[PDB]
Amino acid sequence: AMKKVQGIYRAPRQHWVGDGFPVRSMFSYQSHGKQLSPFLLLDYAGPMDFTPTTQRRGVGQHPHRGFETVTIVYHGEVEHRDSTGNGGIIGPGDVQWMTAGAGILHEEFHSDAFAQKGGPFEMVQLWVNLPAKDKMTAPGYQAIRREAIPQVNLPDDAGNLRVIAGEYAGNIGPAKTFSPLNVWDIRLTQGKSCEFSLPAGWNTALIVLHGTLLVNGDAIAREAEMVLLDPTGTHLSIEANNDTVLLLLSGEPIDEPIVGYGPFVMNTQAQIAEAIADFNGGRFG
Ligand SMILES: [Cl-]
Ligand SMILES: [Fe+3]
Repeated sequence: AMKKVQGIYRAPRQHWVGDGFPVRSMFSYQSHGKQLSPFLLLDYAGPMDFTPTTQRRGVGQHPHRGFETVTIVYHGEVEHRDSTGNGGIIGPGDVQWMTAGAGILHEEFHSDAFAQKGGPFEMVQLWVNLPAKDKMTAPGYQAIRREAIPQVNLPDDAGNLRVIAGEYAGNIGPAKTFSPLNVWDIRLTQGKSCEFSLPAGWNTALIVLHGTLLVNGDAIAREAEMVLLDPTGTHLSIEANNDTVLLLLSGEPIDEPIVGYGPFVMNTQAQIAEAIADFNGGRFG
């Protein structure tokens, strides 16, 4: 049975987050919290060509509690830091999987080397919800190098698929997750197709970053457009009308309340009050 298309969304207008992240917001939990669980948010930064500068372009220090932050870099370099000292630089092909859990205080910005040279800048920011029993887990980092991400060639020379989280054809993703989910990065060659088998009941989305994609032989998605699929079903097929780049997100739904405000995503409104109180009380970190 097919995971049939139940919603397709046009490219959103771009807004600026800080001075370093020109993003198009694909979805958020306010409107797609139940339908996209475990995924809370997807921003698509760029593509943008940045000029050399002495500025440190990025976003200021800000808190997070109750979920995980995933940064997938395609072009450019970003550096992340937190008030603890946990830091690092994410370059092309690299992934950072950040667990905010109990609470974190961090900032993201263009790396010092990217500031000097400029050039293409493109990446995805994804938020992954935590089960209630884990929403206060210790904050943790996972700097995932491009080399450590399996790259599986697709049958019929259709393209390749990077297994960031989950599993595909026996190749296991390096991302450590708290609940069952897949995060795949797919290049599909024009004229080629591929059919996938996913777990029944898993919420599934396709986000097209480049190209023209025909989903289940019906809907067509292009740059910055998103297909939301029926979670009831185990199958889907994609075809590349042009050389395509897409993200495939799929996960077992977290059947728990979502109460979120800005940087805090918890289970109860009382937990959001506690979160804001901790942050303004200086107890956050
Ligand atoms: Cl500086
Ligand atoms: Fe952040």
